[PDB]
Amino acid sequence: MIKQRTLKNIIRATGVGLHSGEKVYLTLKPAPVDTGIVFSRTDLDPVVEIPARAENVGETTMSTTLVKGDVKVDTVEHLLSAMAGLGIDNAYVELSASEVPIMDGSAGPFVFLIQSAGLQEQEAAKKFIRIKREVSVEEGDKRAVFVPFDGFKVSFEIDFDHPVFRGRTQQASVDFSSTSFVKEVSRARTFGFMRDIEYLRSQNLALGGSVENAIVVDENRVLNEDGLRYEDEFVKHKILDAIGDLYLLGNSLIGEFRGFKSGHALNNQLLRTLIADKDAWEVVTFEDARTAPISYMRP
Ligand SMILES: C[C@@](CCc1ccc(-c2ccc(OCCCN3CCOCC3)cc2)cc1)(C(=O)NO)S(C)(=O)=O
Ligand SMILES: [Zn+2]
Repeated sequence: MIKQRTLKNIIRATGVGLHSGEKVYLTLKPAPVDTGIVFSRTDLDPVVEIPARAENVGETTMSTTLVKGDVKVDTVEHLLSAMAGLGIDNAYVELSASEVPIMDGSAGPFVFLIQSAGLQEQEAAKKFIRIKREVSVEEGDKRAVFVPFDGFKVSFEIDFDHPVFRGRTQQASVDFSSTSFVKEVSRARTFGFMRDIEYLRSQNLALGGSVENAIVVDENRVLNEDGLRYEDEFVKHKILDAIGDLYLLGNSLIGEFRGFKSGHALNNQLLRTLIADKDAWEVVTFEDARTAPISYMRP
């Protein structure tokens, strides 16, 4: 059987919010079967809890934001990508401020902190959302699509009209049966344009942004002294973002995602369309891991 997973021990981390620039304390706690991932604002009295589900996404400007009334949890995509990649179904995510810490700009530090603590398999079958029919959303020149596939595969195409992006890999495809999320996706960092820093800052975005937590792109080069971790790091980060955003379904997917210049807004619109079209999906479990089309690393 493919079992549900939680954390073996409590995990603590500190950082700054990419967009707010605020210092934040993060705690990851084990949770019972069928809890899902629940964010908690512990700096508030009373404490506000927000399940990490598509219905709770309130803003998609330059990150995915969870909203409950006037309470927000910003930039959940990188932590959710780490949790999806490691197969964590149930956990409590406590935060001392309105934004998840950016860390090094990738899912790498989250994956390491989680794997250092270890995972705990739970006595319940892990539920998956299996894609039965193609579901596609478009808006202008952007496209996000779910296609049936017996496993989990992500394809992505970006197209930035900038010298640092031309001649560089702008398309990547990753099948999770033959490719490790940890090795090939988790370390891909977020990126931004230095030209836009003053504009973004006037919109309350990228206030904590620097070479320490992002690939900062200048007019003709990457500013980061040590360069890139991957030649295709930019498109690999978009795959990391898609994995995190898709995890807002509340379960792992059995299918294929294809992104064409898409981002947080369109990824959430694709989940809303899928959720609504009940003939395009179903909940499945694998009562025998020996015959399942997917496998997870040892806990
Ligand atoms: C939305 C998205 C990007 C988020 C994002 C947005 C902006 C920046 C960003 C932009 C400029 C910058 O210059 C800092 C200026 C520093 N200067 C340099 C010159 O010296 C003084 C300091 C630092 C950081 C970084 C990341 C994401 O990852 N969401 O998850 S994406 C990849 O999907 O588009
Ligand atoms: Zn990102």
